[PDB]
Amino acid sequence: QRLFVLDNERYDSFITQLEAPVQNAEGRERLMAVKPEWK
Amino acid sequence: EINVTAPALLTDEHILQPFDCGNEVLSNWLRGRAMKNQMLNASRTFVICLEDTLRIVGYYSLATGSVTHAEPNPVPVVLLGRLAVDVCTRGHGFGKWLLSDAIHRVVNLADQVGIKAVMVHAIDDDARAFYERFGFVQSVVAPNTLFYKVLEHH
Repeated sequence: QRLFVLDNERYDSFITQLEAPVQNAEGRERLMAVKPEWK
Repeated sequence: EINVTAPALLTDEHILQPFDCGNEVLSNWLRGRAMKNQMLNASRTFVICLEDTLRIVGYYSLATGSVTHAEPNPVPVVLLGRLAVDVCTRGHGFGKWLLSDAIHRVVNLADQVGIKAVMVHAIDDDARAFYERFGFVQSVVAPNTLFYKVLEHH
């Protein structure tokens, strides 16, 4: 699946939760810390 | 130890047979529906190999997407469609290495074109737990669909 078509109310809930400030900041720090050693 | 090379787009000389991740679905996609989607130009598959070899040991995929209502307006996103790692690399933790590369990739992407989040569908909860340990958040699109919002670079 590549095109999520949503009813009006799911769309506003998705929109608000997307214009909301970022969440799960804790993991993002963890991910942003994973410095890989590629060769 | 296992030493791996930097994630790079799938070619046709890449060694795809010895790859064994544990889910036959995700090893089959690499064998079958990887090269095909790329010549079609839908998703792009990035693979890592064993050092000085071409034997694939892990991979991920990337396609764009959108979110709209039923009659800004389409919300521009990027789907992380597949993330898997061979069973002969375990505690080496090459999954987090691939998700780093992918996210960084999409962030550079977003400095070329407008991209508002990355999406992913968690197979099992272990996918979800991996993806929630690294920033993803439960969305409203689907109960297994998690999103990682994208902020502009610099």
